[PDB]
Amino acid sequence: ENIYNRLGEDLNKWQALLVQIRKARGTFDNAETKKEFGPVVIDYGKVQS
Amino acid sequence: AWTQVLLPKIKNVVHELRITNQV
Repeated sequence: ENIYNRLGEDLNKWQALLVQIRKARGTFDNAETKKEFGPVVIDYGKVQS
Repeated sequence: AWTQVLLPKIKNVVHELRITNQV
């Protein structure tokens, strides 16, 4: 409801935020489960599903 | 011989099924 009130009657209703939410899907929804970066590896395995 | 092998060294072809944006 906070989101609804903040973006009450945007371009149509939001018409922008939903677009970046699709872009916000990055670093997520990918076959990769653990982000490697050199000797530091972070595994988003438990949180993935 | 290759045909009956299909049914001669043969490479193993692989492909996967995945889902993205719930597709």
